[PDB]
Amino acid sequence: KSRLMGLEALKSHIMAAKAVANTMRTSLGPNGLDKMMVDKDGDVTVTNDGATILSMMDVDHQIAKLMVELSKSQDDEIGDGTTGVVVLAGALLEEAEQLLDRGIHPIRIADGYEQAARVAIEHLDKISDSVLVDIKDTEPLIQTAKTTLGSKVVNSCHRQMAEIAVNAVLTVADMERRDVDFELIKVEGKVGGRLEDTKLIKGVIVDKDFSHPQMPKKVEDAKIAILTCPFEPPKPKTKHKLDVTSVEDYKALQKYEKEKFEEMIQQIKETGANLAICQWGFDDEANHLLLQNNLPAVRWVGGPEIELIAIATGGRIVPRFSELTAEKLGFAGLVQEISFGTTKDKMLVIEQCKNSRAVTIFIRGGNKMIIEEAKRSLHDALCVIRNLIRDNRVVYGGGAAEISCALAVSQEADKCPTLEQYAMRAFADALEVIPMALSENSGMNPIQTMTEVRARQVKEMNPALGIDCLHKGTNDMKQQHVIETLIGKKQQISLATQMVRMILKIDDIRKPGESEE
Amino acid sequence: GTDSSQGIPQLVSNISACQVIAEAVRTTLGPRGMDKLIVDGRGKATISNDGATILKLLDVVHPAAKTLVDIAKSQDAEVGDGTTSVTLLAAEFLKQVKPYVEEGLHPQIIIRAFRTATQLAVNKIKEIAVTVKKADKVEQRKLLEKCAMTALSSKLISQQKAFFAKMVVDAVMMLDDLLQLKMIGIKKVQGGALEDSQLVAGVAFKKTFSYAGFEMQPKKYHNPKIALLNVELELKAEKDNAEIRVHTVEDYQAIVDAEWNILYDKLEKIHHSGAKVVLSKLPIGDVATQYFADRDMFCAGRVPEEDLKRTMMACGGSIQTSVNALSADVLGRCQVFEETQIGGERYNFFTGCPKAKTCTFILRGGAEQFMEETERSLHDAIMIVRRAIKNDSVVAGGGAIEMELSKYLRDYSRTIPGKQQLLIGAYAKALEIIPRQLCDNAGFDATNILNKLRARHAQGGTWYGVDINNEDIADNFEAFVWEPAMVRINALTAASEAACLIVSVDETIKNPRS
Amino acid sequence: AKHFSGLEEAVYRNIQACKELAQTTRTAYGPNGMNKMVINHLEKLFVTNDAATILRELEVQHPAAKMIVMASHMQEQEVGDGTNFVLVFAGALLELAEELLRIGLSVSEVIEGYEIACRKAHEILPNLVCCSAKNLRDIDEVSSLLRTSIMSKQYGNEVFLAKLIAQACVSIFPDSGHFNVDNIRVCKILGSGISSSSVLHGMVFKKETEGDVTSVKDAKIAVYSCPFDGMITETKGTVLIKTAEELMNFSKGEENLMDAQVKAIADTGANVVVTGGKVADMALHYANKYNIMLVRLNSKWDLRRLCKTVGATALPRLTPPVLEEMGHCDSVYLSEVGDTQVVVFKHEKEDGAISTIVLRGSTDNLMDDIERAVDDGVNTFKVLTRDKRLVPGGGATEIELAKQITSYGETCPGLEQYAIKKFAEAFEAIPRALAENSGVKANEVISKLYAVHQEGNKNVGLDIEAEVPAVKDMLEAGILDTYLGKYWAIKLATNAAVTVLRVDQIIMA
Amino acid sequence: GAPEIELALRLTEYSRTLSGMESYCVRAFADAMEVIPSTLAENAGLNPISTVTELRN
Amino acid sequence: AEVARAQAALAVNISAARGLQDVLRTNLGPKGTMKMLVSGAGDIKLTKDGNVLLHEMQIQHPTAS
Repeated sequence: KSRLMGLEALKSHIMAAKAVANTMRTSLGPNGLDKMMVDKDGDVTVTNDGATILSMMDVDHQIAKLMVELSKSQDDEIGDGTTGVVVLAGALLEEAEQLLDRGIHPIRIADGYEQAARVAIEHLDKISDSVLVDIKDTEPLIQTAKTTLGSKVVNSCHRQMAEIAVNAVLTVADMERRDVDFELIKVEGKVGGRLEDTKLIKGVIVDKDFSHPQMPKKVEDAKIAILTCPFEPPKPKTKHKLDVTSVEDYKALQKYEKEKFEEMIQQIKETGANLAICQWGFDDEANHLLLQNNLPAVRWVGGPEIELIAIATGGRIVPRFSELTAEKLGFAGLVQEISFGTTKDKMLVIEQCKNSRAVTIFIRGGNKMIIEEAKRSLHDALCVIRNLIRDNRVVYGGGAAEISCALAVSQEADKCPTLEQYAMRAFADALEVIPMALSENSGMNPIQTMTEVRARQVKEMNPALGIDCLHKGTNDMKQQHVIETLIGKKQQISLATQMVRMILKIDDIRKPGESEE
Repeated sequence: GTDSSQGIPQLVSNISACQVIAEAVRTTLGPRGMDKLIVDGRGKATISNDGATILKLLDVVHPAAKTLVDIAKSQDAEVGDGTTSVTLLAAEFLKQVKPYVEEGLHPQIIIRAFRTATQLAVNKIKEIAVTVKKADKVEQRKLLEKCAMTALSSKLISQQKAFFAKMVVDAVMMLDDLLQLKMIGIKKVQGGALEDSQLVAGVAFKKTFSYAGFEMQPKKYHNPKIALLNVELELKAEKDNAEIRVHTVEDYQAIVDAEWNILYDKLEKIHHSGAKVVLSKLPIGDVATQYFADRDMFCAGRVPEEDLKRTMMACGGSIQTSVNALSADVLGRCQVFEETQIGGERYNFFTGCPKAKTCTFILRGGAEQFMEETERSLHDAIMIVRRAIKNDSVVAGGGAIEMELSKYLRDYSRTIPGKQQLLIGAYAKALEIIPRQLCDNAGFDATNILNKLRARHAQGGTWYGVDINNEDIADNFEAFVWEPAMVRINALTAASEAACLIVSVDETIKNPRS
Repeated sequence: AKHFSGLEEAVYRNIQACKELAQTTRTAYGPNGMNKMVINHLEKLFVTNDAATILRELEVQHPAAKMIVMASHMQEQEVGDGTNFVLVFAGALLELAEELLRIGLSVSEVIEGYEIACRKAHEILPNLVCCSAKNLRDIDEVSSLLRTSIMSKQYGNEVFLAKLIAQACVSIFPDSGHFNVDNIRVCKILGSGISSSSVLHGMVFKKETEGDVTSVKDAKIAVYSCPFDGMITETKGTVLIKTAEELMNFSKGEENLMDAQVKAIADTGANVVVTGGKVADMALHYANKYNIMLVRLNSKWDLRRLCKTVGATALPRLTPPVLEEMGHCDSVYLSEVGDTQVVVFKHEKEDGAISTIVLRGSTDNLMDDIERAVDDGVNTFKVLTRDKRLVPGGGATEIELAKQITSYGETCPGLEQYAIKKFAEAFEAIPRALAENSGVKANEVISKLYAVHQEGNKNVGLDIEAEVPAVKDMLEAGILDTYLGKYWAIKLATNAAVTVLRVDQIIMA
Repeated sequence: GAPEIELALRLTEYSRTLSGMESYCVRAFADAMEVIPSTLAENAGLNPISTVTELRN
Repeated sequence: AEVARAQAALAVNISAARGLQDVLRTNLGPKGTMKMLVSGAGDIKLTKDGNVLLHEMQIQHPTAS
């Protein structure tokens, strides 16, 4: 394979990282244009989501993989900003081209963009740095859960999607701890529901329901029998697995497990837990007994879920039918199958008003991508919300900060006598793609559209007013409720400039060609 | 058949083979010294600023490329630093004798004369060399912070070196007596903040496995008896493939509840081994952790062997072949165990490791792709801070002496010649190309800067040098840009013979052909 | 081989042989060589200034070169230097007659001119024989005596090797006066320096050496290629993998199996049980518990090495050794040999005839270079045992014959007249093979050597004093050839070239 | 060329001052200037790109 | 099939006869040389014996019969 260096490896790096940004900047914002993306699997995926694009994107040019990475970083913490850091990369990338074309050295270029990004993220700090509690944040959360859920296509008619998030990070993680638990928040979703169907569950909803509703559909508080024991074949790891074809062993077996499962179920009734959750759950033969025992109990359970039933409920663990004791009883506030008005949607909420260690934010919708649309809605909404519920620090978007950032950077670039005086000012240049593509996403001529914000920032010198992000005709950011976590732009910037900077620091490419995986 | 070739066509191809390779490391090695993403396999994409690694990564299609690897790699094992430059110097003469080889003019003394030339420097290198240890403070761990500061500053963050340089000293202290990456072994963190690290001088575990409750399962031991276990406990344990027939009758519940129990033994033999903090490279199982969280002895599964080994070297402990732990040294043991989340991730930290010779670092970066460059400052500094420990005699870093030597040497190009002023001149100049590259891979000027140093090398000043960040004339040791003498000494002697070796070779035989 | 024809082999293939043969001496022969990279079908970099090696390291694509390649090898056999000679000298012989062809002088004619001259050479040869030196107990006299041969074939340390190489052959047979074709089997051990290379004797297993020394004094061995991995023909070693219980059970039987094994050898007696085969765990720790010395992973070479010195035979079967199958050494002991710990046997009063020089360095090429050099020293030792005769180093010796050979050609005439004076030219290539290896011209030297005019101390060696060609006294320089080696050198080169001169081109069916 | 190197620098931020779709125009308009003495600087040797960075400042 | 006729039928006969015969004149008498025929064995045979080199390896000819 071959060594590729300098302008060669430069224009190597330049192609996709620039080229990939294009579909994503056409996808930039809600006015960002969708993309039908079809696998070799026969699949079809219509995505204006760059984070989903990058996921959908298997394309070559390892840098084009590194963006699939870089969006996911900002995807969890900041939420939104997955796509912009990508389209900002290609901006400052081509922006970097002509400085080398000028003769500005590859390590001259990157650092001029880099320290100028410091001013940017520093200038970012001037927009709104506020910090409030959850119950106050919900207003700037839902105003942003407008944008987030909405830039995710229909926040519309939902504070149900908005304000369960206000609870989501809140319950799983503190305000001040700022330790990211979207891992503790269970984002659950079900097709056949509605976007108008969205639910917060501080406990765990287990889709498996009572063996029979003829048996009680309400188990009392706790008294959950934690059981890893077969009431159906427990995929047991030891033996050769064969069913019997003869009536002789057909009768000899059917009397066997009617004895044990009943006295198992009675032993469960004996353990004093009137719900039996069984990590190896219920076939019908045990359920007739279970029904005949009149014991409310749970059929097949996912292996880690009965554990997740433990933690999320604070449930004390009864490991196995051999360990049985009446003392340890799993936690459930109320054990019942939940039909939401969507009856095809039936889960058994283990609903913890006492110990809730996994908060299920459960959203619904008509179909797969719909709930997925609503999930990545509910995902990044809360993710942007998580910033704002922790530190509610808001920049108003759509290029209103860009000029604002590009302004200070530009002059301060000239103020720096270093060669990067150009690069730092060249830095402030490529910031303008943010209103630019958005302008053309919103369907406006950016070059004028953006300097509106400039003329605004020339006057305003802050994101408040802006251009249309939603193509609504009121050119605003604050007032258009274009509200972006001030953390995230600092995130988003630092992500772009530094990833590119190493892309700029790496000029030395051993590949069979310009790009590779 | 067999292949062979001789003489200038081979001999120039001999030197043609080499000069191709030294450009891989060319602009590399430094803060503005470039960095190499080298992809030698389809899904295998590798990044190094060091030659030896990519030398190990790249294919060597030439005896030259073969003969080169160790030569640069020779400077690798020494300081941890300097392969790229040795690669530069090896073929740096090869262009100077291309006049001679295209003159066809080669008495072999050309390589033989560069040797005493290699002698006059490595001699002079140690002459001007000065012990930093007994010279600096009475202390010599702020000296190390000086080295740490300077050696945290030559690749990435000088921002955090004000904070980090004192810890680089502290790591080296526990590093020194056993010189290891694992015992400075860093645990990256992110999201709790951006761009910071802190030294933790006991060991740390990035991984662990706990379910069936966690916040209800004890996460800490104020006297951990540390089981360092490679053992595995799965959903059900099996000593048999099969006997009789999933359903039948007596056979159904017979297998299942015992499949439960065969776990309980290993589940027990862990817990009565004095394993309270339990550590198993192979995962603890769920029902195992249902058991383990039932027994309220903290388990761990999916555990790093290094974490297991960092402990066994910090505790004087041992990784264990048996769930039963008879010996507290076959066991690990500390006076502190915690599962604490720095950044939010479950970690198992051991302080109270009786040896505790493994320093761990909990490090945050700026972004995804910005983090690597940060800790290499931490890793480099230690290596060269330790390198400042190992050879206390230390000169100006950043190629300060070469220009002086380049002068000092071709000073003999006035003194030496009946002939070899050429050789002494050509020998003298190739020194400068390494920092000149560092000058030039900074995109900045060297003949400008380096000659200005030389003008004051014409003063007789030697440690006069460049600070690669500022990229301007200076005195590196007064900037305290540092390398011990032996660093400069070997790189020459490494690349010198390399420049000498294949020039004795006009001919290469290949039996396999090609 | 060659369907080819048209008066090719003579005018053509012969010089290509010389081509192949030249520069493999002319820059590889002298006080030193200049490296020749080689990569065999075993792919590694092989630096060889030794004629024999690089020749065999190349594979002959000629019938032409195919013949005289052995004339250079048989020199290493007969001498241990003057092999590069046959490269250059026999290479310098026929290319002369290439003119004679276009001069219009026949083959069978001009051979005679070359034919008679080797005698005249062999007749001149005793003249320039300069004094002589022999003591087979001298390391010092032999050190300078082994110098000339290692010099040509070594760019590595001339003197310290001459101190090491003239040590062992003198040291392994302290008496000498009886010297073996292989009296020294060097134990090549990588690591430390080429100076860490040292002189030991007897046998050495650098191979894994285990058990423990229960006698450093007594060395008794049954040399085996038999695995103690569970290979024995007393009982039936049978490994059962069909069930894990079977695997565990035979390992238990393996303890008593190895109890039928290293017992049975030391039943005949043994200290080291030389194992060319493998040893499994229950067998190893048993023999460790049995406390027999197990040298493990012995390859065929150390076997073939040790098989000769004790008089025992490596057995792939395990049986109690017969008298023939159990070897004894003077002493078997663990010593760092060149400061790396491996077992070192002792054969000196054993009758010896194996010295182990640890060949060292931080690379094989260091251990391989001296490997090229040391045998020349091992070689010239017997060349010393044969004649005490010293004739000075190469490049001084040739000019004296040539001048006479030229005046001989003057007394020769008849159309072989200059064909003799051609033979007179084959001389000057040897100092040229030094001068070219040095980088100056022999015409100058020839001018000088016939300026200074005397013949046999006057030569330029590979030098930095060779900037300007500068003559040194070869006899005096510590560069000491012998009559035989030269008499051997001239012979084969005169032999092989005139007969490949007699060749025709090959007709093929 | 300093008159540029002063003024081009000036007009840029004064172009910036314009805003409008056109504010970009006068910058590149102004930006065009200082490359002139740059060549002239390099016509005298050295490094305008270094210099003109600085003379600008 | 192919018939060679008259002086064409004569030529290659006497042509392959005399020419190959002319190949061999390096030899026959002490003023003759050895002649090298490498057989299929890769063997180097330098010979002044005419009987030898005929059968060993000879360029294909009907005349070689």
